Amino acid sequence: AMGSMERASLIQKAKLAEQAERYEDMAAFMKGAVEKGEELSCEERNLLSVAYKNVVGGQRAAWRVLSSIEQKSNEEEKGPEVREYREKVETELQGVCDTVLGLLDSHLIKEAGDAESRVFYLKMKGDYYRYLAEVATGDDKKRIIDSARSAYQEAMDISKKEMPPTNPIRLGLALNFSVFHYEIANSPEEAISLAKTTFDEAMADLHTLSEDSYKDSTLIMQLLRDNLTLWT
Amino acid sequence: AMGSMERASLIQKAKLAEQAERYEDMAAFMKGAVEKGEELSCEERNLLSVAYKNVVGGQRAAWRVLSSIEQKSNEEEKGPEVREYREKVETELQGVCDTVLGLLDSHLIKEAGDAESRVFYLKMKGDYYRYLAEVATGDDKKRIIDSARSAYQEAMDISKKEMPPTNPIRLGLALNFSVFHYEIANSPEEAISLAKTTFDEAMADLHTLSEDSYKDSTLIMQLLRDNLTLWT
Amino acid sequence: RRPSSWRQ
Amino acid sequence: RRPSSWRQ
Ligand SMILES: *Cc1ccc(-n2ccnc2-c2ccccc2Br)cc1Br
Ligand SMILES: *Cc1ccc(-n2ccnc2-c2ccccc2Br)cc1Br
Ligand SMILES: [Ca+2]
Ligand SMILES: [Ca+2]
Ligand SMILES: [Cl-]
Ligand SMILES: [Cl-]
Repeated sequence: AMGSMERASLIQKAKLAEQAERYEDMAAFMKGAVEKGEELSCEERNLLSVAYKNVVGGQRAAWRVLSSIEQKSNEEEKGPEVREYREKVETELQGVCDTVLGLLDSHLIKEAGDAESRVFYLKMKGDYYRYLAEVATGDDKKRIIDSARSAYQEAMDISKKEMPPTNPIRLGLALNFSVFHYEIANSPEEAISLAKTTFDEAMADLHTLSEDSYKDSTLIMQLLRDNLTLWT
Repeated sequence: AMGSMERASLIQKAKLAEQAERYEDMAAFMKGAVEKGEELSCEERNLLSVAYKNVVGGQRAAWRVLSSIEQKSNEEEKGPEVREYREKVETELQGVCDTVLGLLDSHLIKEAGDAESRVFYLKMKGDYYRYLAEVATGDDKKRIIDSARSAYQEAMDISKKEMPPTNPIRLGLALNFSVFHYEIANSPEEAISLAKTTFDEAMADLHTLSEDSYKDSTLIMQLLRDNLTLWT
Repeated sequence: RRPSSWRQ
Repeated sequence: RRPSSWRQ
């Protein structure tokens, strides 16, 4: 649908959509930009991530509201409407996750050769499989969970070899993989260990950073600390 | 698109969509309910209003962001993208207003015989013409403004004859007509006069109300006072 | 700022 | 509550 718009115009419009809090539009513009077939710059990758995280974040929040209402109903024997509407929102959410995973597979990941881009996209792949796992209940749920795990693990392996422990994408990846362990894989000890080791190794590397890099890294470290406080 | 769903199921799903903050879905469910052809109850009218006010409210906020960016551009000679995207959001907004006005015209207003329902729908008609007027610039702008004025005026005439001065729909109508005068019709003195007379006549009628009705009426009176403080 | 219209 | 994943 965006095939007739210039790549640069799609990027410009994605930035305007962000300013206007029109995240569905922002995601459609960035999907159009990805489909031009060129690699994405650092800023462009962030626009893609922000757009879809906001879209799927609203869907996940709505799914959780409806799932809670449905659970309370299954404990007055009301009709099919709550389940039907939860299923409608769930199918929409799955469609957005499949769209993002499709962009990563065709062909963002295979062309990403630098560590920063490859880790970024593998983290995204883990995240969107994690969102699929949050709603999964059927024959393929274990395979969805393993797909998230595998993507996060490859990203971790690259990040530990190629990036300093304070690198914001490395930190955000570890944060999200720890959430995966706690919330999805039923491995709270692994989640806590990962968050603590990540925090401590970043702390020891802050001395190398400029004031601006220090601000970026410590912001994510605080999220790790917030989870450790919640979990311990 | 909602033709195969039961009226009661559409209403139930609109309430679930409200709880999940899925206002586009809520509006689609309520449009489906209106199109069943039966009159709407008091609660159902409020669901219809809440749904579309939230949808169009997000569009208006985005339009204002983009219009401000476009104005700053027209004072580096950038390309067509800001105007194009503002126009896209504007066309979407106009489409939602036309949808609401179409429901009112086919056939909510003509079947509304009680003062409460008729005033409610005429207030809505004024509001959605007012939103069209906020973005209007062409040959028909004066006619759009007059359409808003005419709908508000008929609602006012009915409300003054058939409702007490504290009735919440009467108060909200007067609030919105005063905003029309200030923001759309370039009549700040008329806006101030209307807000003051409405506030004073409601104050004099509070003594007749229960505690719960008093709370409803004074909430809207405070909005009138907030505007008077802003305008004087 | 902009004035207040009806809102709940 | 739910834990914090990355967010800006
Ligand atoms: C998942 C994650 C973690 C950190 C960031 N982040 C924070 C500050 N800069 C960045 C960043 C990292 C990689 C590419 C672009 C950017 Br703006 C972002 C994300 Br999605
Ligand atoms: C425009 C307006 C003004 C007041 C209300 N309101 C406030 C409390 N109850 C009501 C009301 C009025 C008429 C029908 C239903 C309801 Br819940 C609502 C509105 Br849209
Ligand atoms: Ca490459
Ligand atoms: Ca009737
Ligand atoms: Cl549904
Ligand atoms: Cl556009």
